[PDB]
Amino acid sequence: VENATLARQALNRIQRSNILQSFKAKMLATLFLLNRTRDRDYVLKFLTR
Amino acid sequence: ANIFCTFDHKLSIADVGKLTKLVAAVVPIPQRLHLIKHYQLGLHQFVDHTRGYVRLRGLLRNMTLTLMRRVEGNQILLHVPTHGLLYTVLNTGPVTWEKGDALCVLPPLFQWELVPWIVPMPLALEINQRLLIMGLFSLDRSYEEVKAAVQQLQTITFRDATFTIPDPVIDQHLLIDMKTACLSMSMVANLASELTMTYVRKLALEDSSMLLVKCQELLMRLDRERSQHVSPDDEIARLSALFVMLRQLDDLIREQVVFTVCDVSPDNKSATCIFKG
Amino acid sequence: EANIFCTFDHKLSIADVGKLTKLVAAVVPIPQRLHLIKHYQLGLHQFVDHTRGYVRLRGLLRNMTLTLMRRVEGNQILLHVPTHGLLYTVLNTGPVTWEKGDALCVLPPLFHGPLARENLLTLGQWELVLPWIVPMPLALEINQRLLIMGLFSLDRSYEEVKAAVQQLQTITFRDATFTIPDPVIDQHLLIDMKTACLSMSMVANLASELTMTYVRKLALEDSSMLLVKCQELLMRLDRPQHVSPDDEIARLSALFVMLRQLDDLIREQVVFTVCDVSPDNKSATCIFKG
Amino acid sequence: LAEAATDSILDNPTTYTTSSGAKISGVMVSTANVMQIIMSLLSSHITKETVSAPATYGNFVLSPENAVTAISYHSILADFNSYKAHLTSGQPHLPNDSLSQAGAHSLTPLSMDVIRLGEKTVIMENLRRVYKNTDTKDPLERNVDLTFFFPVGLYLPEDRGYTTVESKVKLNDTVRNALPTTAYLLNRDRAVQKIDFVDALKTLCHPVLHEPAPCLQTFTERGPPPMGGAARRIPHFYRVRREVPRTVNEMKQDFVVTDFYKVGNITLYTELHPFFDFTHCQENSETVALCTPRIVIGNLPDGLAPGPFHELRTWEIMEHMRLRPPP
Amino acid sequence: METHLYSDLAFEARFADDEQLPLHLVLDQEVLSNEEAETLRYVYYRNVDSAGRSTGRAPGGDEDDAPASDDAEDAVGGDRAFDRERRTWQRACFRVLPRPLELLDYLRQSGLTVTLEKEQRVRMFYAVFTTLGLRCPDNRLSGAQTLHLRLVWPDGSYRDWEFLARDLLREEMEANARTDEWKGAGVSRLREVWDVQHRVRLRVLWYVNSFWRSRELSYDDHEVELYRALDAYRARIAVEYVLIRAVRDEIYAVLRRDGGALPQRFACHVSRNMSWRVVWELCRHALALWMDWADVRSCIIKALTPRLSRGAAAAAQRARRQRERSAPKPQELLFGPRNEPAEQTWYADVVRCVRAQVDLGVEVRAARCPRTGLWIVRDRRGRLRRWLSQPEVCVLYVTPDLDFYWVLPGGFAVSSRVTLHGLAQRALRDRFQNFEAVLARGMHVEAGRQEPETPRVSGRRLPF
Amino acid sequence: HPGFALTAVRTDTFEVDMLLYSGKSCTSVIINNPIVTKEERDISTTYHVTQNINTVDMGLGYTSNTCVAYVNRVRTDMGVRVQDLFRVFPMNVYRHDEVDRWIRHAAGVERPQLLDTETISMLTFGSMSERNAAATVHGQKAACELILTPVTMDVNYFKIPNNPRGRASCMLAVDPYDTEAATKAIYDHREADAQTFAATHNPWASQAGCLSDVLYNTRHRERLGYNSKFYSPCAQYFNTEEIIAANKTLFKTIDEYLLRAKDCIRGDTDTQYVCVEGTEQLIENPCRLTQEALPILSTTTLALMETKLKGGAGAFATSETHFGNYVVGEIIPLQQSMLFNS
Amino acid sequence: LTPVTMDVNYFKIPNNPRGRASCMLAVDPYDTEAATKAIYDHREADAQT
Amino acid sequence: PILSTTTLALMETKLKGGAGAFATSETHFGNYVVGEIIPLQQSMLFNS
Amino acid sequence: MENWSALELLPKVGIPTDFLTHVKTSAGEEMFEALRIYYGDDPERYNIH
Amino acid sequence: PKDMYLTWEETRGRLQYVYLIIVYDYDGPETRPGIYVLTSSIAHWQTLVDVARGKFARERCSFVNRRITRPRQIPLCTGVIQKLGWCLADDIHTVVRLDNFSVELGDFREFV
Repeated sequence: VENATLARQALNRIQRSNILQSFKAKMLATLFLLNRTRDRDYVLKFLTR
Repeated sequence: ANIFCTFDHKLSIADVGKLTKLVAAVVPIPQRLHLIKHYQLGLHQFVDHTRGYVRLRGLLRNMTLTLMRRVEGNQILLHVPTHGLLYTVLNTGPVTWEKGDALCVLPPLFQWELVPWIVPMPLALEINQRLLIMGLFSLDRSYEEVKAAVQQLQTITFRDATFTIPDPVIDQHLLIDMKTACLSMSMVANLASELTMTYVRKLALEDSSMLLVKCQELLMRLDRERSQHVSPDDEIARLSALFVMLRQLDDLIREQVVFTVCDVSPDNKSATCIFKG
Repeated sequence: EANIFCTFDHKLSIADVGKLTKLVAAVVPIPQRLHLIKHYQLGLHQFVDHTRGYVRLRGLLRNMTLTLMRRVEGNQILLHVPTHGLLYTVLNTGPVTWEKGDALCVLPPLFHGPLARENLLTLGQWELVLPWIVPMPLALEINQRLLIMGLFSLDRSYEEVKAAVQQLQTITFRDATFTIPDPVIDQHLLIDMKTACLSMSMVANLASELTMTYVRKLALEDSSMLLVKCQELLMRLDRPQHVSPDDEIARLSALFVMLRQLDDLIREQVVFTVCDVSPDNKSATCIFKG
Repeated sequence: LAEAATDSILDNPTTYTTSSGAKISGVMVSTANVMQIIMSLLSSHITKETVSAPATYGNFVLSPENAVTAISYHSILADFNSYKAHLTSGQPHLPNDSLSQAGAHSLTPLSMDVIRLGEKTVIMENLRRVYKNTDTKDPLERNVDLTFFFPVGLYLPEDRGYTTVESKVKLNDTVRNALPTTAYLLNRDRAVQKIDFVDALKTLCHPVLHEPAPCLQTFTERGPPPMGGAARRIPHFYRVRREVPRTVNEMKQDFVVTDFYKVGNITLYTELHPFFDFTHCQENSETVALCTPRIVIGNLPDGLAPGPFHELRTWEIMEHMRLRPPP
Repeated sequence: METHLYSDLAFEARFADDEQLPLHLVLDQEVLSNEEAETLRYVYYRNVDSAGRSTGRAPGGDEDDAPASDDAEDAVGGDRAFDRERRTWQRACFRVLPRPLELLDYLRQSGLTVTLEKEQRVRMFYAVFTTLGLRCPDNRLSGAQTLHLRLVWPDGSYRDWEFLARDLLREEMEANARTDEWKGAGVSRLREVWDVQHRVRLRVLWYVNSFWRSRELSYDDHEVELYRALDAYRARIAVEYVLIRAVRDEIYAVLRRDGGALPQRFACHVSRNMSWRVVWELCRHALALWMDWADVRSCIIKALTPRLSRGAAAAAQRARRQRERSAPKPQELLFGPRNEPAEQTWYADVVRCVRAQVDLGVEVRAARCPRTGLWIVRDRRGRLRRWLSQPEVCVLYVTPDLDFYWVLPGGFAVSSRVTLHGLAQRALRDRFQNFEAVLARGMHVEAGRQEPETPRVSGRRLPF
Repeated sequence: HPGFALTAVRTDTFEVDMLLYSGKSCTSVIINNPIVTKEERDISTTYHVTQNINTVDMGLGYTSNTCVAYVNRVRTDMGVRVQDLFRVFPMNVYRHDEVDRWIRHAAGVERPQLLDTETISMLTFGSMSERNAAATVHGQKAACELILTPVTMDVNYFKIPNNPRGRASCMLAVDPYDTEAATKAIYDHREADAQTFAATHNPWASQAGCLSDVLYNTRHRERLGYNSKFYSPCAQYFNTEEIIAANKTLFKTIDEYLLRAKDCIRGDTDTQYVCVEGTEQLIENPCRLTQEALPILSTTTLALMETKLKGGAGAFATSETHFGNYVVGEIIPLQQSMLFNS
Repeated sequence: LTPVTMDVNYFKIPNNPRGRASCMLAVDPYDTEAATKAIYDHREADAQT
Repeated sequence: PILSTTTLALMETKLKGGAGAFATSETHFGNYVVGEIIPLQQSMLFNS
Repeated sequence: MENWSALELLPKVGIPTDFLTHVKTSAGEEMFEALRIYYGDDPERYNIH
Repeated sequence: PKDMYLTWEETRGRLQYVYLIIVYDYDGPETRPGIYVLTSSIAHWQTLVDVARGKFARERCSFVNRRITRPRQIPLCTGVIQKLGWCLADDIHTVVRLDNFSVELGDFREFV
């Protein structure tokens, strides 16, 4: 949802490289959420995300 | 487009029945004009004693071609074909067509009349060059083996085609346009044969490839199996005369593809074809 | 597809769009058949270069596709690329005389002689120079004279070629006069000279022993004006044994394919055939593509 | 940002009015991802108030004499009737233009959120709902490139050398760690990559890097601003008591490494390529551009490669062959 | 390979009129530089007999005697002799391979079959291929025949290499589809040969399948024919140096004619308290040093080179006809068209006695300055070169005509002429006649326009 | 280490989300009823409906303004993959064939390719000779370079934003509509300089006739043979004549910046190609207005890189230097908290 | 593995323990020859680092 | 990657650090500490 | 190229102009398209033809 | 098929025309036919023929060598080109077959 790459599209290699960069960054950063961050603002931003 | 031709004369009903039998054939036209008389119709405005064949083939290039659509009792609907869409023609030529034949248009050789042959391209090409070499032989016909070559040169072999092409020379006299055509061929041959020896030197002072080497080898084979400091204006006259008498041979060296044919009616009296012209 | 659009960089005043509506059914060469082009790739000024060659212009003009001009709307001009065999109207600008039933092709603009230089669409650093639409006899004459003037100018000092060029560069057709500005020796010109030499020598090999001596036999028999005119240069150059007619047929077939390959070096493809002409000769209808 | 934009021209006091007459001063648009930052960051300046927007388009009709002068002189003068009346009447100031008397007399409320920035009231507007499930990308996702640049393999001087980081790092005293030849960078993810000289080989051995022909061609356009008798004629050279003028390459060596780039230098206009020695010389009593190559790297000038730099280079070479303790 | 075989068959074609036998040659970096080889336009070569005249001109005598006539209107003999000298040379075939190579390796990469007596590893920096046809008048051949080479770059420059045919056919005659048999037979030997001056050597090839091998010519080298062929080559070289002799005796004549009080013809500030006995002594010491360093590349030879051109003689007649006319009449100036020598290109010999470095060819644009301005000598860039201030120089100036100035420092000059009447005419042309441009690839058809870039068949790019 | 020290340049295209603000009735829009044209096919009938918009500006000056607000990703790899010089000049081979083959084997390029002639380079807009890579996990890439002298004083030339030529060639600095003055400012050397008070800083990169001015300027590239399709980062700095053509009054160079100086790169290929009349995406290039570049975090040794990574926020802005080792820190922290906030 | 491998940048970040990329998602879809060229052939460099 | 040192001193330093000391990566001469890319030894265990 | 007489002689409409910068500075830096700056009083706006 | 395919172009242009070419190699004593499908951006036939002459010189010298070595035998042709139509840059899919190929069957234009 960060970049509009919906189900009717083709993919250049640069697009897939950006998709993989976001995959690795968000599987690393927000894997275990509630065991790390106990502040209500970030959890609210995550839930509306 | 649409072409209307009429008749100021009077038309018999038997001739009406004769005319509607020519329902879809080709008629040449000197200018694409919407109304036209029937004295411009067909080839009867160009027949004489002296023109013969090369004038007719050179004249049918700059004329346009139509197809008859329908026949009324006093005006004939002539429909000019367009490129791409397919049409229906009738075989008025003695040749019978097959599928895939590229069709060519040719004047027929063998107080007003309507007369053109629609021959496929290879037969048209071979009778063109046959009439050409039969005009090349036409000055020395007193001998017998060249007369046997002429008699072999008359008849062509094709599927249901035993044709007797007429003699181009008549009363030991060739017609003047065939005379200019064969003269143009003889002079382009001679001018080539003596100017390539000078110009292969006058060109190979630049970057020379091996094609120039094999060219000069072929020329020395020619010059030894047969047998330079020229004035500029005579050289210019040589080259320009070469190219301008070459220029009046474009009608004979090419073949204007006119029709590409499709599936054929039985008895080969009509055929569906595309007008590629 | 066919309708392509060309936008502009400068603004449009009333006189410029008026000159554009003066160019309805004109003809402009476009490269690559792009769906949207700028006005810098429009026309011919992106490729024009004086003292670069007329032959390279005559080459690369023929490779760009052609279109017509209609339906100006403001900050865009519509170009409709023509299709094969369809009837379009063409407005010429090159002042050559047109007649009906005549074929047309495209040459780069040789300057007319007064150097009129009519850009006919004014900007700062770019002009819309138009391709000439020239009938096939004049254009074939231009091609043949360019090839001859290219062939004679090899291994020649400046004086004799200058004396032959100042006559040879001029040409008339229905009361007109033209010159050729940039006739230089080019690589495409030299490779066409190479092709002409190879093909014409191959004609020289493929002549029979009777078609080389036919003209001597006519000079023996008759004496006509063109006979004497051919025989004069021919003498400045200077019973049949076996007649197997199929070998003469094959020799003439080889000579026919060689004369087609020789004739193709000056004769282009016909790209427009007229149907009717207006007597003021400013527009005519044509049935072909671009 | 809001107080830097000037106000408009068309006086339109009625349209886009909120309740209680608080007029709308502007409009802010962006993507939804910035609005989710701003509206969550600014929770004390956001209300869901309704504004009385116009309901219909501003239908503007053409006068007939406008059409007559349009056909005749290719131009339109808008509201020709008021111009014609106020010109011959005498007053030179019109009530309104042609566009303020069009686009009114229709009011319909709609609930779009506003913001308040010091008497200025700006309509905030996310534009996601026009572009979701749509093939075209947003124009508001503008692409911007930046040009980064960095040096590799440099040489800081030794007479001004120092360490501002002593407690943090400590390197072993090998020569390979006291003279730079590599450079480490950052990727998209925080991973330390490495550039060195070996990876630049798709550039460093091209023939255009060693071809000075356009260099010489543009240098000459600027222009200037018998061994047999020699062994006996060596003292014949010194009978004449004249001095020889100092050549240009020798004049490149009396400059220190820190002022060779200054404007006080003269011979910088002959320093054009690291692989050659472009110079002016005398031939047929005419200054000619003598394009000569350097063969070894020792021919580089002092200000461009000092002596101690070559000492450190040969120290690295002695390190590379395992000879850093010399015999 | 590309030109050797073709010109071999071409000399077989043209052998009947002029019996020219081919000499298949290759050159190297000793002949010319790489830059000179990349832009070599075309090659000229000349057959000249043992008597030493030509192969183009008349057999007995010519209209090229009557030594010089010292004129301006004809100024050699007119342009008929220029047409003759154009008809002497021939334009032989030509091909450049600008890439380093080994020759026997390259003929192995082609279809040619190489076998020498012993393997000679030849390795040069590029290759240029050239064939020459020396013309045997009868079937027999004279050993003291000599050749000429001319290498033409598109600027108009030329280099002349000359050598006898004796060294070309020394060892060879003592030991002694067609394109498919020519590769199969191939070469027999490779031989290097210097010129007559030993300044450049070059290699020749020898094919066994050439038509030279079946002609059966006869070869003789008589010593009195070698004695006269060097004498004809003596006068060919001497045309440059005895002209320098003709300048020096002119100075000694006019100085004895004047008496030692020579005037000033050049603008220089002077100083009276400076001694002049030191200046006169440096005139004599430096004047001989100019003769010690005389060369063909000099100012007085460059003064003649525009005069031996095509359109030089008629334009020189047009110069005096414009001068030698009446003053414009009062009826002329009101209704006639507008009627047209600002600065001239002079060439200069700069000698310097302090360092014995003498500069031979110098472009000088000089003009009359105002307020009784004698003469002032600027450069091409208005530099006002200022060598003639210094005490260390002496300078000689020549005009595009045969007018001549020997200038002392301080701008004091000796005004005299150039006498060439002792020089004959046919050796005056063939050394340095200005040859005309012949059209080639990339040349404009009309005489002179904005010329495009050079062809430059080089090795830095691909051929394409 | 050889006897010089190259600096690199690169362009990194970013995806930003720019917020836009405008005053009330800053522009009047004029529209009309839709117009229908009928195009015909065999079975379908494509109707082209057209509605025309005239957008008349209202205010005096810039009534509307924007700011680059929120980045979310980068597109290039931000890497060190050097520019393939053996495809931007596919004609230049070495003179000896065998040392050329040895160089091709020592490098990565395999064979020299023949350049296209004029007609085919007209009818095909570019070359795209480089082959797209198989696995692209990081994005596209570009890295050109300038050969510099190893005594380039980095302390005032590399820690601050600067022009990589050596001479500050920003065109606003000169008087507008002056041709001799800008050429004196960016080519000559008998005068001082802007932004540094020495004559030059890279004498193999400033004046005409360096390797830079024959290596990246499009005029001398056009005199030789080059590939017009490949994008270079140096083309905005070394195309001198475009910058001399850009010398105007500053409102006009603002209009030239935001309208005509918008560079474009194709984004669907693995390398950085120049578009063919780019109407898909126009990449806003702000560095062309200033003629400088930004310093990026480069570290000589891994230990100083590790002590840069170990610290907290604000550590990348500092610039520590060891004896011969040195850390140049970035002027704006877009490596500290760009990927942190993603 | 080898005891000389690049410790400073291959082991501290998340990497594939084999050594090449093998992500199968920067490689083109349904292209097996490009897949084995990107995963095995050492004439083609690693896309990850 | 998971936190593995090679000597015991470098382990004892990261058991005396303040906060996020596992997430660093510091190296001695031949001994080294591979870092920790996700705080698994201060999230699961600290919540206990 | 522009009719500057008709700008003077026609009945204008009144607005409060609020330039961002000074108006002569925007004129001398040619922000606008067409300019007719002069000084004093000009009788050019009178010769109606 | 991939073996009959060739070009001298990096195959990225929009209007990629196709041109069926056939050669007649006489390097062996018998006729050796080499059939090739040739795509190209360049559409005009004459300059394409100049390109084919610049690319296929071995067949030209083999043809004239067959002419000078066997004067009794007549040479048939040297090379024949016939257009078939055009495609796009994206219409290729590596056996490389074309998805949308508008056919334009013209005529056998020969060359020597």
